[PDB]
Amino acid sequence: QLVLAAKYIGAAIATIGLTGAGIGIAIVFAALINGTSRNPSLRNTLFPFAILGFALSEATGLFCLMISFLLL
Amino acid sequence: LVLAAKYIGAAIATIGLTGAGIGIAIVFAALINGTSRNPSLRNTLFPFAILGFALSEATGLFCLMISFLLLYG
Amino acid sequence: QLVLAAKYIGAAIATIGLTGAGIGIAIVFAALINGTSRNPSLRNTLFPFAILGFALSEATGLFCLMISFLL
Amino acid sequence: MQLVLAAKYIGAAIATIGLTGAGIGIAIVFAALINGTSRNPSLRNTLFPFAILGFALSEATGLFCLMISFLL
Amino acid sequence: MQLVLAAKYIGAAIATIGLTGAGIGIAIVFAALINGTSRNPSLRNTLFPFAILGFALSEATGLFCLMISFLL
Amino acid sequence: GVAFEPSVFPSFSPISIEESPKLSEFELEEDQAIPTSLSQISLTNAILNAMAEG
Amino acid sequence: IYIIGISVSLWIGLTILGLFLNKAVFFSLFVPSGTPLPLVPVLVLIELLSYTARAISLGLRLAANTLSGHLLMSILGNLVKIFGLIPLAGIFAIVILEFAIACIQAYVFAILTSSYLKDSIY
Amino acid sequence: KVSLVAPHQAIFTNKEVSQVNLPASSGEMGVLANHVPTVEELAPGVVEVIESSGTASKYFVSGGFASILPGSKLSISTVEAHPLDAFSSENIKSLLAEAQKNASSADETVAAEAAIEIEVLEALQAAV
Amino acid sequence: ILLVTFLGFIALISKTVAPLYGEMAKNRTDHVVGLLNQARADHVNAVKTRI
Repeated sequence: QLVLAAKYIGAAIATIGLTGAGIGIAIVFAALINGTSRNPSLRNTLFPFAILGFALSEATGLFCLMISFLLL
Repeated sequence: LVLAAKYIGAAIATIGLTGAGIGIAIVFAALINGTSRNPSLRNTLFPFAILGFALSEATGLFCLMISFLLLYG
Repeated sequence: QLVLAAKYIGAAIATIGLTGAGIGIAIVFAALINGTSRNPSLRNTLFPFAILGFALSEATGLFCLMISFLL
Repeated sequence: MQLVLAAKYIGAAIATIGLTGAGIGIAIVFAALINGTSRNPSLRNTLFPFAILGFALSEATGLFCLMISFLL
Repeated sequence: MQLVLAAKYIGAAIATIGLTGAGIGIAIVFAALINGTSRNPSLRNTLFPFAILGFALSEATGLFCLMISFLL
Repeated sequence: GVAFEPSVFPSFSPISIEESPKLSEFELEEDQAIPTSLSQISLTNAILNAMAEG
Repeated sequence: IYIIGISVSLWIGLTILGLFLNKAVFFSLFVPSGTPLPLVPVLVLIELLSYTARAISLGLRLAANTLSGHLLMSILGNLVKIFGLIPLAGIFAIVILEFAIACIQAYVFAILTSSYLKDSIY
Repeated sequence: KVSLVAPHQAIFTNKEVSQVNLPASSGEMGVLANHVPTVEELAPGVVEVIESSGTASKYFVSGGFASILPGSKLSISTVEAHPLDAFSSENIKSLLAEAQKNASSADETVAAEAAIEIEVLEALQAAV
Repeated sequence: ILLVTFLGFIALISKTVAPLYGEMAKNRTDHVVGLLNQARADHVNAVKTRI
């Protein structure tokens, strides 16, 4: 009754954190695409910071999704 | 009423993930654009990115502890 | 059971203020990292304003977290 | 009074959502002052009076929202 | 009354969400005045008169929204 | 105003004007030609000064 | 430590408001700046009102720092029940940030009192 | 303190100025006292340097580079610097009509040079 | 956390001991170099005045 109905709401409001993880991959890609045309950060250099920075920003979406799947 | 409120405590508290997710991309955008201006590569800008990311990620770790404590304790 | 149910939700809705404190710590560090490469704000100078400016933005998240953990 | 006690705990949670404007307001004035002090000119005057007075005005919204939350 | 007392606490908490616009408004005018004064030479005049008059207009939204919260 | 001496003046190219130490201290637009335009303008300015002094 | 921090911070906030009122008895000259309208009297959220908000930052920082350090009891039961070496690195970073926060909080309190002393003599 | 020196004569030379509303590459900017170091290029506009009071000289500059040093020194280095009274209104209309007819009528650099000359002649005629 | 705090503070105290001794060369040890330079300049001025 009360415990069964609260399980569906535990995964709905917890999915609101996808706006930060979704826009984080685009903010790091916008600075890397505009900065690569300034010559000549291509191989490594700027590619290492963009690959490592995208994994740290994507950790918020994976951690928030674990609490939604555990209650649904 | 006590068991139904515990499940909603771990969902509404996850709204703070937008600040922690966008904070890691805001610090990485300024470091990637500043490194291409010659020549903040070794240390300098690279060392401040590791220490600067810990301050922005502290809000996400502290907010996640209050949501996980309501479902286990 | 009405008083115990409102105590669990008091610490969840109050955690929405972490978006301003989380993005505020990165906004002050983004301007200091881009300005240090213009020569030559390194030792002190810009280091004192970044350390003191980060404490003012972190005061909003520290005061809001005390009211949620007091339930 | 079960209805009066339930509304007291909810009053301190929804009122704490205003910390996003006060937290980001102190960082917006510090970001523009740090990027302007590196060139023309110093940082002990001129912009020093505006940063101290500007931070106190933006922090007034956080004190008013926290007073109504602790009194309910 | 139980229903009248429960709506009074929720009205003061929902009205406090408007502090994000008033808090960020005082910082937006202070960020442009700190960076604009470094380009010479509007410091004690010109830009000083618009910063005092502009901050009073943005602060009117916070005072009007806080009056309905304390009266409910 | 009686004697002279043979001097020399160097001219930087487009690849050496943008690779300076404090070249990013001024507000230069990265979209338009700023490195190639300032390098080619120094050759015509130095040629006029050398021809007038010569 | 929590009750002693709020009581000691309240005495320091009242001394800042009393010192500014005593020095204004021989100079006064208001405290705000002139403009083209007359709505500076309603915005009295500073000076006297700013002392209560500045003194509350010391008590709020002590409650948030104590709540982070007291959270090790809930994490110790899960690590003694992935590898448990992740809790040692996170506790060391939180202890270093809590100890360094005392120097930033003390410098912010001294910077707020310096603006009140310079404005009272001008 | 201005150093508006051209490639034939010196206008400001010594530091004895205050304001300088010279047209740069972006917009109609104006140097005040100790401005920031902005070494941007100059376009063909009106370089009116306000000397203390209202003693501004409308110098019709044809473009150059307005270099701003860090020690409150504005070196507006342009190619030409003529006053507003040194341009007759009768001869100014003949140059704008010939540049408009020659534009978009040939090839090579004939159409490119005529398009840039029509924009500089229209801005100088409206500021007379 | 008590054993991890003692091990971390021991490494930070070792690096701070070399930093405190190095920073004192521009204040504590610099006073001996400044007094020796002032005494050498005063001895040359006293020998020139006596000559």
